[PDB]
Amino acid sequence: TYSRQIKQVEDDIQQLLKKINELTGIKESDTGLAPPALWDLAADKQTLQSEQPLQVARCTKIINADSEDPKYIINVKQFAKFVVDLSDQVAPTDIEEGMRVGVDRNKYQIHIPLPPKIDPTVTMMQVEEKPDVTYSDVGGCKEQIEKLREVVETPLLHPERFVNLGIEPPKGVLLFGPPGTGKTLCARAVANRTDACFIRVIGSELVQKYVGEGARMVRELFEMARTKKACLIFFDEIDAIGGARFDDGAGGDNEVQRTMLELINQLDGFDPRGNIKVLMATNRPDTLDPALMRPGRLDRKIEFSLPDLEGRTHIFKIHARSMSVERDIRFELLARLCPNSTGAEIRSVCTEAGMFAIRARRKIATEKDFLEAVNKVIKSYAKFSATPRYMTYN
Amino acid sequence: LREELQLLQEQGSYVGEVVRAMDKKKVLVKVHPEGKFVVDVDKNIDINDV
Amino acid sequence: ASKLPLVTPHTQCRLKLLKLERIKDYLLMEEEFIRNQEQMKPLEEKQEEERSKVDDLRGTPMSVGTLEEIIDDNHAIVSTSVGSEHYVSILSFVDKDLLEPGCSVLLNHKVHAVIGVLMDDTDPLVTVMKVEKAPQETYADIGGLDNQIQEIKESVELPLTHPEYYEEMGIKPPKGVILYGPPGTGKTLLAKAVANQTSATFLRVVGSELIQKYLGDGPKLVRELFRVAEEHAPSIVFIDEIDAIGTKRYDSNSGGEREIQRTMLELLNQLDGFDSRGDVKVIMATNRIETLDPALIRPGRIDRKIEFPLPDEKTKKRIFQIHTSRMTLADDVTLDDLIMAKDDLSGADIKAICTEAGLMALRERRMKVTNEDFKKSKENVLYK
Ligand SMILES: Nc1ncnc2c1ncn2[C@@H]1O[C@H](COP(=O)(O)OP(=O)(O)OP(=O)(O)O)[C@@H](O)[C@H]1O
Ligand SMILES: Nc1ncnc2c1ncn2[C@@H]1O[C@H](COP(=O)(O)OP(=O)(O)OP(=O)(O)O)[C@@H](O)[C@H]1O
Ligand SMILES: [Mg+2]
Ligand SMILES: [Mg+2]
Repeated sequence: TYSRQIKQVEDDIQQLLKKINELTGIKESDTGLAPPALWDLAADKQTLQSEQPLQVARCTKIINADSEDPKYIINVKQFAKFVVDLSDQVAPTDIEEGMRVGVDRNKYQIHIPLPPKIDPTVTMMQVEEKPDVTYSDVGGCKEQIEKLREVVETPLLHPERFVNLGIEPPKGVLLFGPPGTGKTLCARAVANRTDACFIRVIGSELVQKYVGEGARMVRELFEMARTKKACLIFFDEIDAIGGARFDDGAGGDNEVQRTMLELINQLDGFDPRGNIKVLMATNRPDTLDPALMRPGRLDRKIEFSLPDLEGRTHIFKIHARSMSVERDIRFELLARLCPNSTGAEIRSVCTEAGMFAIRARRKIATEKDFLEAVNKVIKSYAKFSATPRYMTYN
Repeated sequence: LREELQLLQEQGSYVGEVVRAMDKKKVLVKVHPEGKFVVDVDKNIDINDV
Repeated sequence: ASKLPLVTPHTQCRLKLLKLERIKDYLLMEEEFIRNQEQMKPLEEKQEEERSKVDDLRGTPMSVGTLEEIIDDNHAIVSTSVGSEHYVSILSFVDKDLLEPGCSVLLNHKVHAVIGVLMDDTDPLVTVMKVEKAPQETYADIGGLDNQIQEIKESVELPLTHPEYYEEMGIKPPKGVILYGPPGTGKTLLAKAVANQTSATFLRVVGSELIQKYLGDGPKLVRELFRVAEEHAPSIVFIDEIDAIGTKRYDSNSGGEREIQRTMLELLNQLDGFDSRGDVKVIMATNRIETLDPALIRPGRIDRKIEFPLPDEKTKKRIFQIHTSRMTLADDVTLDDLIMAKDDLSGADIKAICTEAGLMALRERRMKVTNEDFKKSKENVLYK
């Protein structure tokens, strides 16, 4: 009954929110400042205390020391180089050569060492964050999961069963098969379960414009890999980062090959990465260079093939568990109808077969809806199918 | 004529380049050789004129 | 001012009375709460006093710097525009949140300390690739197809407008949609109808301009493309004529086909990254569906494959009815003669004959279009 009475008394208090929130001070929307009620404790003290005693302390780079005396040699970004000194607040220990240090503008002396340069495009491919794919969702390839998982996490979760036995566990592993087989999806489960630094690399990101520019990204990558205690490096589509050296006449594709050779040298030869585990993934493994195929770099060579029957039925149980269906259907008939198929194709049959129930007006799909999915996805889209020339990997 | 020997002792004036203006009587100006600066305006200059 | 998200009672019930009158209670309490400050605080004004105090901290020569790292105890290494970089400190009115590596900041002139951050005026390439307004008329302009229209609404529009069906079904929408057929049959036209229809942010890029002249600039362009497409919201990415990356070779490409290949590798990632993709829809179109790599065509990267056939004559006459709608058609003409003139004419051919016949009318300053306009018009369009 109080139709306007709740309206205007609602509205003058919804406006009267703003009518005193202007009296608070939230207004004068900025160009990059902050709210007025926050920093109010750097108001009289740190305004004259983080400013008036506090310096600028320009950062530099050390060339070298010399004996018997401090007498360091500095280097800066563009300007000249100097003979410089410590402060009293620093020990002469951690002023090792090739280091960035903070330096005052007047006496030009050293205040604090700095962390080295990281080239933060390498920092961009640190994953920082984990996907949600469970090893439950990678059904059909259980022994591949186990044979991978014993290489990936068992020394990391238990570095005693390998020590007390007296073996060094293998460090390198690649994954390969036809496309859509569950390789990338299988890697997402590893990034789900693990805990160390998972630094992903997609191989096409390393193609640079300059000469040898990608190799420095490799070097910085393995440096910040060496900074951590244990680390996991992921590789994807490494056919782009190198197939093989073949060169003749006009030198083509050389810039990729120098990057691939730098990857070889960072994997083996003169002091091993130590506690760094790598993981590759490709579509066609035939093109890859045999020195890259050497163990000590690529110890495990997990195959991903098509599921026989039972892996397929298990995949139907995975992609079909979470949808409203007719109860008394069978999946075994469908796995009889899909001899050569991927889990992507099985998933597309499920996600299409729901849409067949969405076609007319129902809520739960049927066996004949599945039959409408099978001939369409398999046999109507069978013109392309993407698989057979990748079975031979050509 | 006498005033100029005093007035010519003043330092020069920079040339700049307005990118675009923003809030509270300020603009964004980048000199060719140097970097972009956030400066204010003088009172005899209008924002829409900028 | 984003006060409360629970808006669900929807009616003249009393969760609204108690709850809207509850924030109303705390706004009577808020108004008379702040009222004692302007009542009995004559010490400082604080609406501009401390604001002018901050503006007296920061100097007028506000230099613009660049971020490259952050150390948490309000000091970091920032780069000047010259290149020489410092280790200045960060103020407390700088609300450390919009600080990413590569961000534009405001420094002191004297000690170069981090005063403020700067809003970015954005890259022009986003405005280059972003479609602004609705292109043209709706699906009623199309005519004749009527099946794949249901397919495209099925994969794109109905997921947007009705996100209830897929949840009562327990299913996700189909991901990838590709279009193919003979040329000039309406592939771009249907995409214009979708760009009319949707509310998502719409992106269009020709497949020819994917290729570059420098090494890796292609895949970098792809990465920043899907960056732009992701960083908005529920969007739609359209690509036309993606066979042209494989058909023609150009001399501007310093790399060979083994750079085009690597571009297709990075794109082949970006359809199916291991990362959480998000609400990005992809619509693709070509006329040479057989040329390209089927690894890009597999389900998972492209789900729905839609062929566009040549028009049957019944549909052709409908297209004549569309493109001769608002023109002053003289009664001399017979459209059924104009149907079977070419056995395999496209939908563009009809519009070409109609527009060129109108040009033949405007040669003679008339208002209606006669039969011989069409008679020499089909000779002008078809035969050369
Ligand atoms: N064993 C499986 N169980 C469940 N789903 C699977 C399985 N194998 C593949 N899939 C489905 O196939 C899709 C493709 O997975 P993934 O990206 O790992 O393919 P891939 O083997 O890496 O080939 P590509 O390199 O072409 O991506 C996934 O979305 C996943 O849903
Ligand atoms: N079924 C149709 N009804 C009405 N007009 C049509 C039809 N098909 C094509 N057209 C006309 O043909 C013109 C070209 O359409 P469009 O470019 O979409 O075809 P296309 O197959 O995308 O061409 P291309 O193969 O060159 O990309 C459009 O402006 C449209 O008006
Ligand atoms: Mg993959
Ligand atoms: Mg077209």
